[PDB]
Formats: sequence, structure tokens, C-alpha cells
Amino acid sequence: GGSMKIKEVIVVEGKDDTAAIRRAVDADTIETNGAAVGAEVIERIKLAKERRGVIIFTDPDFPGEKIRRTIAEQVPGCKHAFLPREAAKARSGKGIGVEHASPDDIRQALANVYEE
Repeated sequence: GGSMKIKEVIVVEGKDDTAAIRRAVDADTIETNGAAVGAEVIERIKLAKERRGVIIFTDPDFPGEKIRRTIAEQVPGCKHAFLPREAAKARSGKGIGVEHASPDDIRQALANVYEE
């Protein structure tokens, strides 16, 4: 048994990121659908950050990192989750993307945001 529930809202790129996350944890997500984010979505992320915290979780390539840096600049105090080293490799599993990550690799990424 067992399950992991996430208090923070998880900010992700798209629908397949949300799907991979939901297969791993009980969590709410906000999808940016890219790095050109309107003020309305930024406002929703800011309100989530202030109320519950936010974890940004994007792909370890240039476009995913561009989303991450864009949100971090516009919403101070977001947390950041990263796939473990092995899962992030392009030659391990199905690739580098969050959308392709196994449930335990997503849980490890999220667990590593917390000090203890």
C-alpha cells in the first residue's frame, strides 16, 4: 500500500506532465504550456505559492529549464524538483521527460525538495 500526497501546487509544462504526476502522487498541478506565460497564470501561481507553496517540475533540457527560470523570476520563493540523475538521462527509460518518468522517480524528485 502507501501513497504520497503533496501539499504544494506543482507547476508543469503540459497535460502529459500532469498525467505522469497523478500516476505517482495525489497533487494539484498548474500547466504553463510553455515559457510565454500570461499574467493571469503567474497570478494563480503566486496565490498558490503564498497559500500552499509551489514546486516547479520541468524537463531537464533547454525548453524545460527556460520555463523553470521564467517562473522562478516572476514568482519568488518557488521550490524546484528535479528527476534523479539516472532518470534524467536520455538513454535510460523512455527519455529525459517528466511525462515519461516512473512513479517512484517522480516521488523521489518531489521528496528531494524537503529537508527531512
